[PDB]
Amino acid sequence: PRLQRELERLQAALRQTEAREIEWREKAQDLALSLAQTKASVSSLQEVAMFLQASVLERDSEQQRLQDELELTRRALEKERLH
Amino acid sequence: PRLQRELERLQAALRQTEAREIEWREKAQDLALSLAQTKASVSSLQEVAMFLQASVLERDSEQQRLQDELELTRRALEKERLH
Amino acid sequence: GVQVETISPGDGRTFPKRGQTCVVHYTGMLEDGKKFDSSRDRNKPFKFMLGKQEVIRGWEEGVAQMSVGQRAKLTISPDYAYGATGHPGIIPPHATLVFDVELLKLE
Amino acid sequence: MGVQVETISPGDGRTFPKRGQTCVVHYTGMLEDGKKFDSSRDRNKPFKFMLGKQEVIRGWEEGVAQMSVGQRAKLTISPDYAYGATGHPGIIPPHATLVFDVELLKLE
Ligand SMILES: CC[C@H](Cc1ccccc1)[C@@H]1/C=C/C/C=C/C[C@@H](C)[C@H](O)[C@@H](C)[C@@H]2CC[C@@H](C)[C@@](O)(O2)C(=O)C(=O)N2CCCC[C@H]2C(=O)O1
Ligand SMILES: CC[C@H](Cc1ccccc1)[C@@H]1/C=C/C/C=C/C[C@@H](C)[C@H](O)[C@@H](C)[C@@H]2CC[C@@H](C)[C@@](O)(O2)C(=O)C(=O)N2CCCC[C@H]2C(=O)O1
Ligand SMILES: [Mg+2]
Repeated sequence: PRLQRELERLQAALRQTEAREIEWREKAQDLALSLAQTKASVSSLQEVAMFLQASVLERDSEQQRLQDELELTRRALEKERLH
Repeated sequence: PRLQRELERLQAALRQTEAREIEWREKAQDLALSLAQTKASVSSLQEVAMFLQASVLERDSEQQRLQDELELTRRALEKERLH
Repeated sequence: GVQVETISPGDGRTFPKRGQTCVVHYTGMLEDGKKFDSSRDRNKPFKFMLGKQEVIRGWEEGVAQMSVGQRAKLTISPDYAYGATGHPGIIPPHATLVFDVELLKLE
Repeated sequence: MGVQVETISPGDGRTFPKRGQTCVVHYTGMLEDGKKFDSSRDRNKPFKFMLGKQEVIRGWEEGVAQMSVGQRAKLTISPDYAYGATGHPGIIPPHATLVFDVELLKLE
């Protein structure tokens, strides 16, 4: 008699929970896409940094040769100014 | 009975759906926390890249002045070998 | 290539030469106006030396056409920016970029 | 209060980098508890820097300079020789002592 009523109540409680499950799943799926894109961003910035450091190294290699050539040319100028 | 089967079926469906909701809720919370942390590492790497580019620029400015000094030293050496 | 359109006029006579440091503020956007980077958000003017290939080709060509004080829109096709690869999470493959650039000074 | 160098595998004991030389290395960077924050090995790509050009943290400059070609070593670096009070949010926390597993592959 009264058991027909409670079965309908629990059906409506199940629909409500089913709706909540979907809201949390979708929220989670959206956050998962943001994270993957943000993780991709980290990898790309790392590789940008790797390039910038390779550039610093290339500059310092060139700076090394210029410092040597300047030192020798200064030495030769001092030798000439004596004689 | 008739309703005891449907009551057992509604109990099982509700608890299984609730458990799934709880897992999605937890996943969404953990992904949000992980996203915030990855976003901080993105900012930090941006600042590392900013620094490395400032380092490249500084090397390029120094190369320019080193080259200029080398040129002035060469002109001076050449003038000593004439005058 | 790169297209240069004037937002706000500069002095119309002080253009950057190779080996000069350009000091700018910029906002970088995709073709729909979605921002991906900005020096203004950091309150930190960006600096680079013209002609040393420190920046993308579209900037090398675009900024050299600007005079001190000028604010300009640079629309940069992917061959003058990041091409077929882009930068995952930041710049899609084959993206046209829009930069709002202001040339603040030269040093 | 500096950097400590503990040999994992010995080098040739003869070829030491000079300032101005490019060091080619592999490294794994870890926090004090052993949590990995970076690795050139995971990238399959040796890392290069020139010694004596202020390109790296002081703990590296001092530690790698003590290594010979072929040597693998553990560098334990105090915060003052690394990233200090500020660290790098999301990667290196405040006042982090760092441990680098470093191998000197060659000089160029
Ligand atoms: C991918 C960075 C790229 C590397 C490169 C250098 C030389 C030739 C070709 C490429 C080169 C780098 C230069 C020097 C380093 C600057 C470091 C800090 C200030 C930047 O915020 C970096 C971290 C990000 C990386 C991703 C980029 C999409 C962009 O967001 O810059 C960006 O706005 C951009 O597209 N920028 C930054 C502002 C100038 C225009 C353009 C550029 O040329 O970038
Ligand atoms: C914050 C990076 C720091 C900036 C700096 C430069 C000169 C003097 C003082 C500091 C300097 C930079 C060097 C040259 C750039 C190299 C670029 C690529 C290979 C690195 O993966 C960068 C993107 C990350 C940044 C965050 C760091 C926590 C660390 O993960 O490197 C790292 O492992 C480290 O602690 N590294 C990288 C390998 C050598 C040891 C040490 C270091 O000295 O780094
Ligand atoms: Mg030197």
